[PDB]
Amino acid sequence: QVQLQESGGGLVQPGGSLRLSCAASGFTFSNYKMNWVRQAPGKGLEWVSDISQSGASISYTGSVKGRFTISRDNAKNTLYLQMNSLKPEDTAVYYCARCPAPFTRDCFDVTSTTYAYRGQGTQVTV
Amino acid sequence: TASIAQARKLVEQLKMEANIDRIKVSKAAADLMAYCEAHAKEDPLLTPVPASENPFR
Amino acid sequence: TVSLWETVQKWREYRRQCQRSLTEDPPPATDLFCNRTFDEYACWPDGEPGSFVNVSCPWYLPWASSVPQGHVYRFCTAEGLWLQKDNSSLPWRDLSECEPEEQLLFLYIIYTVGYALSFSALVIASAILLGFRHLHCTRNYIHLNLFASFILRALSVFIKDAALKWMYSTAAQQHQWDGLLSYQDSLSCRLVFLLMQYCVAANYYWLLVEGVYLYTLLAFSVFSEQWIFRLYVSIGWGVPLLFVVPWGIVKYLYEDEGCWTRNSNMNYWLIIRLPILFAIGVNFLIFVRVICIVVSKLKANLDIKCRLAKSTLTLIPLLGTHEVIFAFVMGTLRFIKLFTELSFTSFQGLMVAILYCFVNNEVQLEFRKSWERW
Amino acid sequence: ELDQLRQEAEQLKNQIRDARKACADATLSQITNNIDPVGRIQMRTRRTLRGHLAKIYAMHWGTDSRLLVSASQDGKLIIWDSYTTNKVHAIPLRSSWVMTCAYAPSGNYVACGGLDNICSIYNLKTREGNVRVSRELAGHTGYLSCCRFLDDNQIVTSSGDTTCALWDIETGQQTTTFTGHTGDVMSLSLAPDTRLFVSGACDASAKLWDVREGMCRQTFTGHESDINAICFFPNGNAFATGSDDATCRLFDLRADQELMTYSHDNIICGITSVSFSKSGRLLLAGYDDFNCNVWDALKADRAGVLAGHDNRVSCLGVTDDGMAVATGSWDSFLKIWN
Amino acid sequence: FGEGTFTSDLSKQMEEEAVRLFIEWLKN
Amino acid sequence: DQRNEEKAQREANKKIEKQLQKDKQVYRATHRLLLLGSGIFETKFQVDKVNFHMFDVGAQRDERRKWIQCFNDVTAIIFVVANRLQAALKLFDSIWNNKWLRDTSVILFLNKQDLLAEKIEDYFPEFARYTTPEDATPEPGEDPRVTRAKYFIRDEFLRISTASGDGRHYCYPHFTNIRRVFNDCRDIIQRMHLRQYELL
Repeated sequence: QVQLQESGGGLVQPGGSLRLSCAASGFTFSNYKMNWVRQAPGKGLEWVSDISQSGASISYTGSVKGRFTISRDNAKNTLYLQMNSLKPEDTAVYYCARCPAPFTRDCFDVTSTTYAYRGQGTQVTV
Repeated sequence: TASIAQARKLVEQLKMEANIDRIKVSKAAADLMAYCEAHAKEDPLLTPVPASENPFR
Repeated sequence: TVSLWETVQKWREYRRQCQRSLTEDPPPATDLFCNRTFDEYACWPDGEPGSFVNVSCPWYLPWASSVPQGHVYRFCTAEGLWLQKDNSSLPWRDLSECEPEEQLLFLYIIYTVGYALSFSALVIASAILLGFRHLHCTRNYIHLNLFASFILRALSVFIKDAALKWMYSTAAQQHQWDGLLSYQDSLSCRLVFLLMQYCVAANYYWLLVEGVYLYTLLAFSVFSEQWIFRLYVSIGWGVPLLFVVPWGIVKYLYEDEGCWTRNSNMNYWLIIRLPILFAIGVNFLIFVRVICIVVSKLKANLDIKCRLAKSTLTLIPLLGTHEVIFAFVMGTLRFIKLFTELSFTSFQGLMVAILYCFVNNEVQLEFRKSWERW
Repeated sequence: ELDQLRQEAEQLKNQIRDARKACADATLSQITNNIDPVGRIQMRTRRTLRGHLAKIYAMHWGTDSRLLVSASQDGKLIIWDSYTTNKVHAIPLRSSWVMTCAYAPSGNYVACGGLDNICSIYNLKTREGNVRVSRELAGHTGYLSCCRFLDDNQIVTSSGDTTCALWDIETGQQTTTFTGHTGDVMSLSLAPDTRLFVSGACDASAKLWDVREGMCRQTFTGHESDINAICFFPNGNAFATGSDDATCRLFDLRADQELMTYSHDNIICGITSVSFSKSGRLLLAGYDDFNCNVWDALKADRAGVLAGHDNRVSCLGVTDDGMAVATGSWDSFLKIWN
Repeated sequence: FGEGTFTSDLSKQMEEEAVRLFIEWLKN
Repeated sequence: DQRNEEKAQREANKKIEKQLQKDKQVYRATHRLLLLGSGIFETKFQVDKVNFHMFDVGAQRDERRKWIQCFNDVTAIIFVVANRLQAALKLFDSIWNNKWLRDTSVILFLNKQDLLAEKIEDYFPEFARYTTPEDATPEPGEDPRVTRAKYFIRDEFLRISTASGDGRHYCYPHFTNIRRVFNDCRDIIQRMHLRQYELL
């Protein structure tokens, strides 16, 4: 089935680098837009970044733009998020989210109710 | 604690559906192949009926 | 501008007065008189022997104003016979005293070819709109009747003009003037020159209905599409009959002498001209208001040249607004003026079938669908 | 103990996956390899029903194979006579946003539901000579996606709140609730014996439920996107699902896994509706390309295409005698193919 | 506009030539 | 006999067709509206004798990707906006770029301008090189401190709206009112009629 497993994360001092990897399986990775979403303690799920099927149309949320970098290896079926200069406000569980349908420029994937094509998440403490 | 309750529900469902008896796929597929061969004549779409007995004529 | 009906009639009396005058005995000559000759052209009395007397132009002759005092030389022999100077024919005389084209021959080509291609390209367009059931809308039904109005206008042009040519030119060559005159007073003149008038009038009122429907869509208000395709057909086809027929009654009770193409009284042409002007005056206002809307929508999407060029161009054939444009936008009678005010109207039926069919995204895409299934 | 429970849940999924892999000795395509091809299938539009105002979400054939009900978003429930194209009933709905409709397998009732979260039962055969709301079944917290009568007094409904429910129409109460899906349950199909039913949801999973006991028997996960359509094989030992990942897949209840995938490179649109032929040899599927593809169920070949709709094909059904196929579409037309 | 004038002008220029033949034959 | 009962079956169809024509009149004369911020609430109001029927979803889960396809033949979607702002930015992105919602116009109400005046620079660290576009008119008597924020939020939504030419849809940003929906639905229908005639 559609499986999304995130790796990386942990405690880091204010600043520093922390890279997230998302291993994908159960679907053709190259046909879907991939997203990064987080849920800070005491807050709801917040969208962070996305990357298109190829890697051309890359988008970020303003709060992390210029610090985070999203990249996908369509051959290796994996998603990345290079986080640089981690602020203490960046402490959250980071979820690797897949957009519901392929060949689509549309995504509805930040819902608190169980979104099937989201991963388990990895703790990131800053 | 909310996630714990859901995890117990998921794990109990997985355990009880892992103990069922599964036949070979060769046996399962041969029965679907045999069903279609025994009902081939009674299929107006597979074998078109004469226009005399077609209600949508 | 003399009509062949009146000059032919004016001739037969002239024969009747002369032959009865020739029947009456003129003053006797010296026992020999040139026999009273009533030719088809000229009727003249007895001639005394050795009389070389010129004879004036006949009164039935049309160009009497041009030559009010002119004579044709005639010789009377001493034997009481006509002069035999001519060898080929026994009677001899000299009558020259009493005696453009290529402009039409090119114009008619373009006038009739456009209607040949408007008719050709509208039966094809009218078949597609009815052939493909996905194109059945209240808007395509206004065009469906509009195409039928252009077809009936092109047909009435062929029926009338080919008739006139066969009735007059073909008869002229084969001297069938007696049969020709039988058509002039026949009811076939009245019913063919009135069908042309109605088909023309019903064309200018289906360009109005096309314009009024388009204005109703933009400035929209309460409208039962069931009960507003009944005041569109009753105006497209019914209102033109409401003044063409009363025009036909006055043209028959009064001034029914020469076929129906006289226009002798200008007040009796206003019955079929004023209502047509109303259908051309209104479509200009709708053309102004609709363009005042197309420019409004293009001053919110903000070159306004290119987008509004294609709308204004592709709206004139639909509303037939070139009638007012040609009148004022552009010695008055010239090749350039006639060549514009004909070519664009003759090919108007083609362009309407080329702009609102054969390129329409709905209509083209329907062909692409159907070909893919093929 | 979240880590341990997740650790146990990922040791049972691998145990199930290994069990399914053990039983997969020969594929379905290897066994029906030496079978005669179905050949090219030409179906023509025999009828076109032109009453609906808005787009059509659902249709359902009568058991007599002559009458069918259709649901459209203009707020209407029209019952058709497929033979004569005559409208038998036109039922106005309280809420215009209707997403499903069912026809009772006795000709007595029709059901419908949508964004109002209510399944409304309509009595057709009453002495009053009119169609009235027999019952309103409330209790779902999400829109009604599908509904199927079990008899005149039982109906099973799937909802956009990730649950399916079994109702008692006389009392208007949920006899049983079927939970376990994580996404919106988009469709359901009843087994021929009406003892089981499968449902597909917006989590790329299909679940087999026991109607009487109220519990899930098997979970089928082969798709990659939301499952929009589901239908049992006529034998009752298999079913087919259509999903947004542009594939149709055939699952076996006894083998508890996948048998065939019905896909082609030229289809990148999702399947909205699936159905089998009477013998189960053909699988008919509607797509977002405005066309319906006919598949050889035992060969995975495209036998034919139904290509007469101008908009998205939303519903699709085959009569109980197998004589015709009716498809609905967002262009507001129902077409009957034969 | 509708060129009824051409409809008359076609009639007119023709009518005169129609009259032309009648008189010319009437001469002979 | 078959003939006698087939008359009744044709009569029953004829009565339905007469009513389905009355239903068609009211359907085309009504403007449906999806108000997006029982399982659905319906609001009935009329402006200048034009009936507007506005639908607000109620007991629905936050996963809209399925039930939002029911609102593609709606006249317009009324999108109300109060990182809450980026979440509404991503949702407007989804509606605008949807396969089925690419012909549906979006009337966009940028609400909470009264609280926006009372108090954004952290969620969008691009609201420091942005200056009030003089091409648009501010409200007199109000300092440019809040109009700079009002137009910045509008330009984020207009960046999305103008990027996609795939569909026949238009965005109508506003600042918060019943007449604005009426005026914008007037423009939507005119633009749709002007496109059937190839004038637009």
